[PDB]
Amino acid sequence: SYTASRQHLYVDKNTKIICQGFTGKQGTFHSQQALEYGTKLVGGTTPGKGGQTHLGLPVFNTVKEAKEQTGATASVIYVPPPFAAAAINEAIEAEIPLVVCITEGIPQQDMVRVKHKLLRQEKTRLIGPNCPGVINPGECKIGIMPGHIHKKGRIGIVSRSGTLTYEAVHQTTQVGLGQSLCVGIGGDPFNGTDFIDCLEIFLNDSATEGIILIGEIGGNAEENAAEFLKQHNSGPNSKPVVSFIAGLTAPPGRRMGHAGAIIAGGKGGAKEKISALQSAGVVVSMSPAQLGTTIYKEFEKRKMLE
Amino acid sequence: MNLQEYQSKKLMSDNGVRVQRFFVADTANEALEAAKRLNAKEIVLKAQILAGGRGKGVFNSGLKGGVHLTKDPNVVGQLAKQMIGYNLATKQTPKEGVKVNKVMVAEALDISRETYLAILMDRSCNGPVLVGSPQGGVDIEEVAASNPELIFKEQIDIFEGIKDSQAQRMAENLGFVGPLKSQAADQITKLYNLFLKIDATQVEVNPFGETPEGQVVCFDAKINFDDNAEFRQKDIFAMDDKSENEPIENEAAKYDLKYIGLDGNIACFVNGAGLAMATCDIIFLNGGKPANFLDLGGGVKEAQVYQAFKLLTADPKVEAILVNIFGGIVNCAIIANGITKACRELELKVPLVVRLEGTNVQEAQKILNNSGLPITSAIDLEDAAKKAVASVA
Ligand SMILES: CC(C)(COP(=O)(O)OP(=O)(O)OC[C@H]1O[C@@H](n2cnc3c(N)ncnc32)[C@H](O)[C@@H]1OP(=O)(O)O)[C@@H](O)C(=O)NCCC(=O)NCCSC(=O)[C@H](O)[C@@H](O)C(=O)O
Repeated sequence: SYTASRQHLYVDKNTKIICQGFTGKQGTFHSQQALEYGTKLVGGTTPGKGGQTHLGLPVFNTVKEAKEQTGATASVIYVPPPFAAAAINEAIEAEIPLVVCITEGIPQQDMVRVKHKLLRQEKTRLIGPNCPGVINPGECKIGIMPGHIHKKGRIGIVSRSGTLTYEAVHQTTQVGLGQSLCVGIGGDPFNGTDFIDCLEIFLNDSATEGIILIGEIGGNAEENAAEFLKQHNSGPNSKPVVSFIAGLTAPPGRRMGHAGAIIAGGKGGAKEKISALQSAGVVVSMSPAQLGTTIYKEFEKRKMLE
Repeated sequence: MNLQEYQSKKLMSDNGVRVQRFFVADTANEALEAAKRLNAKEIVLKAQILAGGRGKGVFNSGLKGGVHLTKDPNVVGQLAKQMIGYNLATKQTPKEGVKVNKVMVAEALDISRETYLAILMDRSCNGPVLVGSPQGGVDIEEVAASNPELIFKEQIDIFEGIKDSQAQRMAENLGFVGPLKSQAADQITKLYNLFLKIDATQVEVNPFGETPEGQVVCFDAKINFDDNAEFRQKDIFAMDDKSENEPIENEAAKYDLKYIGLDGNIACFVNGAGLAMATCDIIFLNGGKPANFLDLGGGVKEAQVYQAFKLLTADPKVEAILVNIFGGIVNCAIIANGITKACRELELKVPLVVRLEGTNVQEAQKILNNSGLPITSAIDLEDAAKKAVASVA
């Protein structure tokens, strides 16, 4: 099943990346940043520009050709909303192991169709859309996050929001803890990776000693994660989990920036997510400013420091 | 976006959904002529505004009631004369009411039975779902509380499309019998295809019901749309009635900013939706009332910061502003100089608290402090919230 591809989330120092939308404005900017950073970006696609050169790297007409010629194992998508679902499907059909879709604004119906294909295969793992990407600090960064605030360490972070991840990352570097793997699953309602997908990886990763789960209003993914944690993180060798849930002050029936951030028909409020997570053993930080201190204290209680 | 009743009912009718016969009129004489064309036993005249409570509303002509029944077309013309061009006030409008430019003149239909039927994408099953209840005419959230056993669902595969077996099963669980069951199944099918065609996030029919004469009719409905599909729904989004939106929200939309007004006096904005929500929250946690949510989107665009100030300096409820910006690769001194520029040119009159993270923060904070403007810097989000709360009296 599609769950078999969860492992592809754990990018590392061998991950080779192609950029779909490579010659576009944001594809160019973030590829320029990635190359300055030392990332193993090896090429990119723009239909019709195969055989061109860009940032010293080859451009390809198709993901299939790019994959065959470069051995790429991941792709990152900076393709505009009308065509980005097609770009995701192209990567799935080319069996790229990990696809990271940055694009904001893909029609929800388009993503329901993409998910249909995604769920019926297991070669390709999709993160996104409307997400900032994934980083294994010091080994591989795919997406738009600032690498410098990260430090390789002990905390796995999964988040529906990049700005809140940056808070969590800064706070956990300041107190000396660091990050094992950070996954931004993005703000859209229909996407390729949920909290459980990441929790599975974190709970089985020896490098991950604690977890930060960052959520918000909308949907039921946080509640599903709570049930997963009751089943798989409630006995021996459990790991501390800290969470913050955005949207306590959100009014009902309004999309709070993110397409997926809406309290609809009385469902999706923050209070219910906080309570569900608390019942699964999660320490919910009421303030977004206290994620690092909250997880630090949980390490202290378990005698996990110095 | 929102559609007037006549707009959503025409959209449904154009796609094979059965709704009441009606015409739209923008003058009393046109309402008169429309009433005669219906040749109906009973006619309903309805003022077209988005806000609820039209039935108990009052026009500033003095006429009571935005919905009137009559058998006489001449009465339709007379009452329309005291609606069109006047403002209709209801419990859900400002006391000034809403200008009525159009009225619906429709055949009044009796409702023998009421049910609930909605179509949306199921966020747990990845695919459309039909949600229905034989308990129609009420808040579906109330049926789920009182009687969760009266809520029925059919999960649909987006590539297979709706199947007759699914439509018939839902029609039966909604309480339709005999030929009316077959009619309801057909209407469910047409509603499903409509839902996909228009990139709705939800098509909700309440009541979905029957007339004494033996017809299944969508008596009233609410359609919510996917804003992400506007680029392929130009004609529907051109119908968007913005006249009842908060003006600041309409202005923010012109510049691709997502503003949501709240009941408070500490405004804020952030370059990222999650932290934009959490900044509203942390203002509350520290004893304040956030005035708005405002997401600039990820990344740094000085022009969006400028437009954000232009929006907020216009709101008289705003007594303080909290800005949180992560500069990424952009030197924060450039951002800081942009902030002071905006606050000078737009004449900032309220205390501003700024939280910046990125490169060159020390210089940026010095720029803000030497500006001669009511601007203070914060060292983290909690400090920012406490400073913002403490700046209002
Ligand atoms: C960046 C894009 C996709 C494209 O804009 P541009 O690059 O300008 O767009 P172009 O137009 O300059 O460049 C697009 C290029 O693509 C090429 N092409 C088209 N089809 C394909 C195809 N099938 N395969 C490959 N390439 C193709 C096209 O020819 C062109 O190339 P060419 O011109 O022909 O050479 C934007 O649409 C967007 O989506 N922008 C917002 C991104 C965003 O913000 N995402 C959320 C991040 S997360 C976050 O913000 C926080 O987490 C937050 O949520 C929180 O909570 O804090």
